[PDB]
Amino acid sequence: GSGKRGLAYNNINLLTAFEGGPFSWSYNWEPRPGGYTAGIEYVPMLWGPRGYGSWNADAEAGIAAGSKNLLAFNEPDIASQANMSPEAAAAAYQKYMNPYAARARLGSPAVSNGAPPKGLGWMQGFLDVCAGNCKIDFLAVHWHGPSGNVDDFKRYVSEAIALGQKYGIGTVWVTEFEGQGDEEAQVNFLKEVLPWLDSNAGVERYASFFVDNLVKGGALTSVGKAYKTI
Ligand SMILES: OC[C@H]1O[C@@H](O[C@@H]2[C@@H](O)[C@H](O)O[C@H](CO)[C@H]2O)[C@H](O)[C@@H](O)[C@@H]1O
Repeated sequence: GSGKRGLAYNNINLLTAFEGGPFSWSYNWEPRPGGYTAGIEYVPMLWGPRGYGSWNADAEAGIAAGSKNLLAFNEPDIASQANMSPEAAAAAYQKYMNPYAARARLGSPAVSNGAPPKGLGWMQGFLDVCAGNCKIDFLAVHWHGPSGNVDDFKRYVSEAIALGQKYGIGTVWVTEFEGQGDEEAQVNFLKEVLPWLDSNAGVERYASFFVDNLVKGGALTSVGKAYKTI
């Protein structure tokens, strides 16, 4: 396909269901892959402050095993996720992500689609505290909501692209998106947004949320099959 489509996983043993599809890349919300999967670029994630102790080793290991991208904190805007102030994330990004910029493309912390001061509000606060000192190759963003809200998904992704552009960051990865409903509604959502993302110059990569919901009893669900085939 486009080369944009990724596999976001928990159970590594479910990636096999997707073997041969138009998938370039994977991530697992962890700094280490939990094994090896041939033919796919694994992208390590510095999920939050619990990861600081191992991160330099984890990043070097990922670079040596062929990773060319690194992701920063997972939903620092959400207190049940990485739970970090914009100021804290800007300092930690400069400490833990910037040193890898010569050898890996670096993704921003990934924000939710919450209203300000969460979501892209948080992201703008983070890009303000960075003050040009964070080496950011792309913004990472998340959108979850009903399958009928395509309009709101596109609105959110366009808003993220525009925000990146105000701070000299050309492109985004949509590292989680989920058009929610029954399997039929989920497939209709993918039929609408997958082509839209594939032709969007602003979006480098994306991952429908997520491999372990798209696989039941070893088999792609109708939603997993649409993710493989659209
Ligand atoms: O199990 C590995 C890591 O899983 C994390 O949960 C992920 C969320 O952060 C994310 O937004 O959703 C995915 C899929 O539901 C979750 O795997 C934990 O919060 C980490 O503690 C955990 O190490």
